[PDB]
Amino acid sequence: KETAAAKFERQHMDSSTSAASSSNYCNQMMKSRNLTKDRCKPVNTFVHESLADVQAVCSQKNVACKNGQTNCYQSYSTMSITDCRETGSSKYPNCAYKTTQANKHIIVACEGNPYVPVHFDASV
Ligand SMILES: [Cl-]
Repeated sequence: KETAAAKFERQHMDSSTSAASSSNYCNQMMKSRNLTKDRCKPVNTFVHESLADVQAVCSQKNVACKNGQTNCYQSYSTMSITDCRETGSSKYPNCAYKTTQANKHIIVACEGNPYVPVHFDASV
């Protein structure tokens, strides 16, 4: 019974490093966050900012989510993030990922009391 908010943290927060420093980051991180247990999660973004900075996005620029709901928010500023996407050859359970480090806005869906990120929608 992971809360939605806890699952967001597990899948998307990496406040421990300022940036991915190697092309192996995603392989490493997708494994360790247990995102390849039953299947290779195809796409996943990690954010290298404080939890407070990411939660704060729920008070920033209100936008529509990909799914048409309107509980999404875009960060006013760029954030250090790392995009992880499964390579075309990748085959469970030898999950393999392309790592791309970047500085982009994040868009998250927020829910609850407290009103916190529960879904990563996109980076811009
Ligand atoms: Cl879910």
